[PDB]
Amino acid sequence: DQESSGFAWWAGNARLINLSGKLLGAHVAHAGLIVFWAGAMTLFELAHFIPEKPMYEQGLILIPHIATLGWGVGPGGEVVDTFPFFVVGVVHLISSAVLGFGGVYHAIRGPETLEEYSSFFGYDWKDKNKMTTILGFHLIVLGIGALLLVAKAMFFGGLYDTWAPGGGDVRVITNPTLDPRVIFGYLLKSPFGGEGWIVSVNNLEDVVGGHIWIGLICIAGGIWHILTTPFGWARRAFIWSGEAYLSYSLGALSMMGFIATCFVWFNNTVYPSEFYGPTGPEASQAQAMTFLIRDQKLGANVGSAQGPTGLGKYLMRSPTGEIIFGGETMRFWDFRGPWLEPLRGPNGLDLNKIKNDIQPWQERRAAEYMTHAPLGSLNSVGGVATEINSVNFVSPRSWLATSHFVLAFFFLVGHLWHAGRARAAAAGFEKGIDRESEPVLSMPSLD
Amino acid sequence: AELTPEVLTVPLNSEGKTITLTEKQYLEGKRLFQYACASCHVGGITKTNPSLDLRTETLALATPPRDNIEGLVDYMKNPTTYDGEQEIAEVHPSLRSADIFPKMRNLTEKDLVAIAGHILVEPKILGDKWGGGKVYY
Amino acid sequence: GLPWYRVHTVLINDPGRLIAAHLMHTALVAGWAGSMALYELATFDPSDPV
Amino acid sequence: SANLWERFCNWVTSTDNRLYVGWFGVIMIPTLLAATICFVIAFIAAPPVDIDGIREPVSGSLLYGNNIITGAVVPSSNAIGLHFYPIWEAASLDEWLYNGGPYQLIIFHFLLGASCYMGRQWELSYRLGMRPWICVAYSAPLASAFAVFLIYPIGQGSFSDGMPLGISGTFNFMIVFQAEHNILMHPFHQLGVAGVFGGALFCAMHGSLVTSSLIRETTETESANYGYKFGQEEETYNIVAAHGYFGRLIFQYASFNNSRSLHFFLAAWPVVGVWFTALGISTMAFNLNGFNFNHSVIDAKGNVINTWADIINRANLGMEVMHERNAHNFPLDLA
Amino acid sequence: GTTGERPFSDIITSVRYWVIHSITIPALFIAGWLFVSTGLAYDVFGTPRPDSYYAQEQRSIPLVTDRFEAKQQVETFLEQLK
Amino acid sequence: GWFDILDDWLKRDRFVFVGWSGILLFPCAYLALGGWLTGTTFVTSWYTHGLASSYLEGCNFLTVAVSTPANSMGHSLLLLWGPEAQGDFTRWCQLGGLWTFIALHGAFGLIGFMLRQFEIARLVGVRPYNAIAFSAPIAVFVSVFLIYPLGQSSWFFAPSFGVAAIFRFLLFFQGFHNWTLNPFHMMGVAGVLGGALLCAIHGATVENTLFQDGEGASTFRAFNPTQAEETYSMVTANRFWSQIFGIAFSNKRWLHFFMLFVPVTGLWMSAIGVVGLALNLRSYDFISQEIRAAEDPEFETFYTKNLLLNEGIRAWMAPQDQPHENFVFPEEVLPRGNAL
Ligand code: CLA
Ligand code: CLA
Ligand code: CLA
Ligand code: CLA
Ligand code: CLA
Ligand code: CLA
Ligand code: CLA
Ligand SMILES: [Cl-]
Ligand SMILES: [Fe+2]
Repeated sequence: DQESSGFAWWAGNARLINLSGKLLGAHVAHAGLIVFWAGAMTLFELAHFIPEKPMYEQGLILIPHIATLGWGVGPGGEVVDTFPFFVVGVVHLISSAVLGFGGVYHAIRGPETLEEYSSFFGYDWKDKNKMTTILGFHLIVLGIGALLLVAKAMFFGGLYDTWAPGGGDVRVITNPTLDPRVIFGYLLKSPFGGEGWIVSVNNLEDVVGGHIWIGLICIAGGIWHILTTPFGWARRAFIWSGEAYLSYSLGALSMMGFIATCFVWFNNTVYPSEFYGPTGPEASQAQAMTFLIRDQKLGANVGSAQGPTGLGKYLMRSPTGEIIFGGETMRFWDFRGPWLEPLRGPNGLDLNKIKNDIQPWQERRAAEYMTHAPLGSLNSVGGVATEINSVNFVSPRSWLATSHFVLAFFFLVGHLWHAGRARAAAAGFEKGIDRESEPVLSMPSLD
Repeated sequence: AELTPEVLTVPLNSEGKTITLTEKQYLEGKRLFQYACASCHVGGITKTNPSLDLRTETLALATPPRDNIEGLVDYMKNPTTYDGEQEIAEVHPSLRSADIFPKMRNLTEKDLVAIAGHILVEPKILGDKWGGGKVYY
Repeated sequence: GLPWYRVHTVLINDPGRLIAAHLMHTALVAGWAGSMALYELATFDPSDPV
Repeated sequence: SANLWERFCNWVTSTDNRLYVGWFGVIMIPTLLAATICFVIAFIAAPPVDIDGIREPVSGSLLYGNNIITGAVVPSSNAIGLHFYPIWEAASLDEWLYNGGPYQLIIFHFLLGASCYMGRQWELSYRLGMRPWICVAYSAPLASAFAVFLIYPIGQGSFSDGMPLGISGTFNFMIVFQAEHNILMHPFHQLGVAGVFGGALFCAMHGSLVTSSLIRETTETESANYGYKFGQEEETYNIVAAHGYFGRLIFQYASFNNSRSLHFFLAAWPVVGVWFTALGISTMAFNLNGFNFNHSVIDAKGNVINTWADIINRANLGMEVMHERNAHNFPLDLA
Repeated sequence: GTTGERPFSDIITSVRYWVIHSITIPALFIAGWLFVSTGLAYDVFGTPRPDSYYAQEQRSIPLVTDRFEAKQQVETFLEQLK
Repeated sequence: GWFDILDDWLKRDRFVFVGWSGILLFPCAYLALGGWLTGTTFVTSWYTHGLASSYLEGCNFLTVAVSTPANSMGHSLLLLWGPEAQGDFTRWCQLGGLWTFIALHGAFGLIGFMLRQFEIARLVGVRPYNAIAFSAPIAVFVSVFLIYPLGQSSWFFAPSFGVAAIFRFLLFFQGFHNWTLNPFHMMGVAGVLGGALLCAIHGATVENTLFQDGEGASTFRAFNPTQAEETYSMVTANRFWSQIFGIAFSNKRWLHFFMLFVPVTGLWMSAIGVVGLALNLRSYDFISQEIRAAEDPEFETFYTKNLLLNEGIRAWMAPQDQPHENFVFPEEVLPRGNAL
């Protein structure tokens, strides 16, 4: 049916731009690979998982995702039952076969097109209604999902809250922030130092709360699109074609890929340092903590200690007056964390609490996080590039953040590429300048 | 140029008596040393307090002496300060604090002897390297 | 006409002006030698060969 | 008036402008003028900047003892970190010039404009009926500036760690980088130099091959360039004679005969290679560094047998141990 | 577009080729393997075995210090059971 | 005459053109590549640099290398049958004889290859601008792998053949010669970086200014291997760049010569710079800068900063990088900042 007199081999999948049926097999077979991975990987992780040992020290990135949702963990992120892990893994692994079946089917047996074998499923790219409608369906499916989280947190068990009053623990959220002023407030937050935008969420109430809003707002728009057509501008602005739509979704993922990179790198809440490693700023803070704690025990007065530059070996002031840790760590004075908060006062680090309220669990927490900073090599050798082999480790936060920046990036290229093609495809010159009617040749010379 | 049993002969106790480890214990120790020490004691130093290293001489002038299997083993159960005038098991991994330092839970007396032996065998092989830091890398 | 970097090709087969140029070159090289010497003699200090 | 705004939009988008001020241009042209003007003034008269937040001002402007090679625009303070530092955030300009205020105003405006510059490289291509993707080639050099001016600082937690705006200031960025990340031993950087070396290589390849296989239409004493007229129908070189020669240099099937496949390769190679180098700096901005083969090969007794990988580590320690003299107070360099 | 040589494609596909190379290729492989595994390679290139970098006690390097009497000096380095 | 028959045979159009040049090229070119691949897996650098340098010892593709001879050898050609190795092969290997082997052989291999280009060009009847261009890579190899060490104490300070073994050559040049601050090196990079730009920019400009000569999207097939019309709109390209950059080509003959010039001129300059580094006649410092830095302790530029980095590189590397000097630098003499 389709061969070289369509597209070139290395552009094969573009021969499916107008074969709805087969183009469904791909998406159903593909969606299988994602489920397959998630499942097959979880079991791989668990197969190697050692209970009495930090998750971040075992190269896990899925089991800690489950742990966060309050599953198989307890006090301080202690692993209680590995069954929920095994379950989530096997379930997925199975569904991958189910999806995979349909994929293979729709791509090599079933109808090569849909329009006739059912007008409901068949579609036309330029059919502004079918598009807004299918989009509308998905906008609901995603919307229900957003609530599927709100349910698990409020009814079915909770989530892992590191900020837990009694110290990190699975907690049931029964008071989601629904106040729009607060919720949507985050979006009006700066993305720079301090005000951190979305990544600045620091409590489960907002998380759960925000998700309620999204769940609703999403399904609302899901119905709206089912029951409508793009307006006037909406039509005279965009390009309506199979590629153009892709592109739009490409730039969308890209952007989400960058946001994800910063979330796993900066956020403490939705990415617990107990399961992942300590955040970048958290580890550098911990060093200051560790040594202020040490030397203070040796009889040094941290409050008045003067370092080489005359700035304050252990404690100094931020640009706005607050008391912070000294050293190169002055750049991370925006770090907040369970272990360090009890030492903060209304003006920043309180010289009195620091002087006699430091608790042992904090001293060893700081030591732990200090010796587990997100520094490592490709071949997985934890530490600074000049370190020696022995401690095989690279923070999960480092792995996640890098992988997702690469992906996010290439996707922005993917966007540009498919968007540039769509605009040329539309207007109709994505295959060369018309030898005869060469546009430039009809324009006056600027010379 | 090899790890002869001559090199694996390290002091067992304070009263001069020695013990001879085997290439199996060594490797095993080395593995355990990575599992629960390297994190902070990579290459014989101490990241969270660079003033105290694992040099045999340093362990010799410790109090009590920790430059022998018996010593180091005791330490790994009930750790103390360099003068021994204070127990630090709360902020240092040890058997009496495995609840706080999970990595120490598995560890059995067999394992403790290996780790201790490793600490006394390394400087014998590496020499100055074991004690010092980046200067010797 | 001729590009700037080819102006001297005007001699490729004019033995006369080829000798005439080259004579000028030698003059410059001989000239430089003579005068570079004088520069050194006007600044060299013989007061101590050690 | 057919309608002012309607006209405005027709002028902006007009393909009859000497310089195509596009829609992206409307954002580009102003941002780039701010960046350049501030730069030029900074580089010449700006006062010392306390880059390391340790009250140890580094002067990098001409009027303050610098020359072209040493002079630079110094990065914002480390005390500021990633905080936004616009002029209206300072008690005075004096304070703003001391904390490296100019640096941010420049990097932000440049990166902004340089992006729209890409957006424009699409727009004009659209308005002229030519295929897009040219802007996609320019995505590689841009993605580097981004990596070096924004990605690395975000990752490292401060803009003071971004590459300075100067010759020597750049060498500093490199030497230190190498020490903290061992970049030479990282796959992405290697692909980068492959793309750059390769580029220059191929650039010489094509360049030579083509110019060497030009059809004669010029005199013996007339520039071989004149043998081409702007707006020709047929080709100006024998691409079949070129391939004939190059095919014999190596071997036939290892030679291009399709000008289109040739030129795609010519573009694909460097762009792909630089894309990876940019991803290298952007990846090592989260401390996923190059291979660490320190003390890998050891002998039968346990002795450490050095490799060239170790000799590199010493050179690295020197940089580490000496960079930012007075900025460190603790053992590990985690910032 | 052609020269005397028999088009690779044909050869890499000829059952004759494989009947030959199924023998030849692995032959060379097992040979080279043996070259290393029999310790011969170590002697052909004077390359030290894991237990021949230093003498038991010594921690010094056998650095060749003079050109003309180098070979002689090298031999002496092998003497101290290095 | 046999000669013309010998010729006849050589210049015969085969799959892999031999030619007169081949009599020099292939022997060397193969021995060079062979010697590397050999040493890379079998020969050690223990007796030469106190370094493991082959797979057989445990080195990987990055850490492997054919290291230079000892510093004792001096500039000795180190012939297998020379006073050093004395006909012995194993010794030759341990004395880094394989370096001068690869070096000297490969050197001739590059002569042969350019000659080939020259010879094949002549036959095919095309201009030798491929040969002129290849002078740049020669200059580099000659100046760096020969001229440079010839000015130093010995071959020992020439770049060792290997991946990592080249990275230290870079770091060395920074630390000791402050090479990055050299006007000629800069021109060098300007050519290579700028050359890798012309490559990319011209390629993309062509692919996106093509005429339509087919009905498919994959426009590759749509090309006429047998000349005729320009396959891309040279007229459109001109207008494009003339509006986005302000400047634009308009003479493919010049545009292509430029592409030869830029990277070849670049590499030539970077060579001159190294030829000077042989005599150690480097571009290390700026005197006006040093004098003010001496008298005034508060004067600090990104230049002064760099020099301190060099001091560290030299002090911390020199010991294991120059074994023959039996360096011993007590911990207290080692320059170091605070804490680190
Ligand atoms: C991307 C998802 C997807 C889509 C859009 C389709 C679409 C289609 N499939 Mg199908 N298929 C899929 C996945 C999908 N399939 C998978 C994973 C498999 C493997 C099991 C199959 C196996 C399959 C077969 C064997 C056949 C089809 C056929 C068809 C076509 C006829 C419609 C039909 O089967 O009605 C079915 C009737 C329904 C409308 C009822 C489905 C209700 C189910 C039971 C509930 C689903 C629950 C859901 C997961 C959760 C959503 C709820 C949430 C919103 C709250 C149609 C184009 C037929 C065809 O080729 O005809 C042309 C056909 O023979 N499919
Ligand atoms: C995400 C991965 C993916 C997917 C889902 C598809 C899917 C598809 N491609 Mg495709 N493609 C891909 C990657 C992918 N491609 C890549 C990377 C390339 C570049 C190499 C191509 C190049 C390419 C070309 C050049 C063409 C396609 C075509 C097609 C379509 C027809 C399938 C076909 O020809 O059957 C052929 C059937 C076989 C030879 C049998 C293959 C074996 C099956 C499919 C795998 C079984 C999976 C598993 C082992 C069994 C599970 C069973 C279990 C559930 C019980 C189909 C929609 C064609 C098209 O355009 O449609 C008309 C087409 O011409 N593709
Ligand atoms: C992208 C998301 C992602 C992330 C963040 C991770 C992260 C991690 N994985 Mg992982 N993994 C993933 C996807 C991911 N994986 C997938 C899709 C698979 C299926 C193949 C696996 C299979 C897998 C296994 C089997 C294992 C891990 C392990 C690990 C952990 C150790 C990391 C490692 O050692 O890296 C080292 C890997 C690299 C250095 C390879 C880099 C490859 C890059 C991307 C190539 C780029 C070249 C480029 C594409 C060329 C194209 C150019 C050309 C077109 C011109 C780490 C937490 C290990 C673990 O859990 O042990 C603790 C482990 O055993 N993973
Ligand atoms: C992700 C799923 C999704 C998708 C793909 C769409 C897609 C679409 N919607 Mg839509 N919609 C959704 C969800 C979605 N919607 C939801 C959940 C709701 C309920 C709130 C709506 C409510 C909605 C309405 C009420 C309308 C649409 C319309 C449209 C169409 C035109 C939109 C447009 O022109 O934007 C382009 C918009 C601009 C010109 C303004 C850009 C300014 C942006 C918003 C701010 C800058 C963005 C910035 C970079 C991000 C920073 C974050 C910020 C918070 C600081 C388009 C097909 C319109 C339509 O045609 O209806 C049929 C329309 O009237 N939608
Ligand atoms: C043995 C000495 C020598 C001689 C006699 C020639 C002679 C010639 N060369 Mg030439 N050439 C030489 C060495 C020499 N070259 C070297 C060493 C190189 C490599 C660097 C070249 C590279 C070269 C090229 C690339 C070309 C020639 C060309 C020519 C011919 C035209 C000359 C022309 O008009 O220049 C014009 C001269 C000027 C208007 C510009 C001179 C500007 C210089 C660079 C500034 C330095 C001036 C300074 C005083 C020089 C000090 C001398 C120093 C050696 C001590 C001419 C026959 C050209 C030719 O073939 O035309 C078809 C041509 O294209 N030569
Ligand atoms: C009347 C003849 C004459 C005499 C006697 C001298 C004498 C002298 N000149 Mg001189 N000179 C002359 C003409 C003369 N010059 C001319 C015409 C010029 C312009 C071209 C110069 C330009 C000149 C300069 C620029 C310099 C001198 C210098 C000197 C002095 C140093 C001599 C030196 O070491 O030479 C060195 C001799 C050689 C370069 C060796 C030449 C051998 C070549 C390499 C072989 C050529 C290849 C050959 C054809 C192969 C065939 C040989 C066959 C037998 C196998 C010396 C006093 C130097 C001085 O100190 O300043 C005052 C100096 O710098 N001269
Ligand atoms: C034709 C290509 C070629 C070339 C140019 C070279 C060149 C070289 N090889 Mg070589 N080599 C080649 C092929 C080639 N090789 C091949 C195919 C092999 C594998 C068998 C080798 C194996 C090899 C080894 C193992 C070594 C070299 C070495 C060398 C270098 C020094 C050797 C020397 O002193 O030559 C001397 C030059 C001659 C013998 C030419 C003499 C020609 C005249 C006309 C003949 C006169 C003969 C007559 C008896 C003399 C009468 C005079 C009377 C007074 C006695 C030199 C660069 C050595 C080296 O790399 O050291 C670092 C080295 O050890 N090569
Ligand atoms: Cl510095
Ligand atoms: Fe071209």
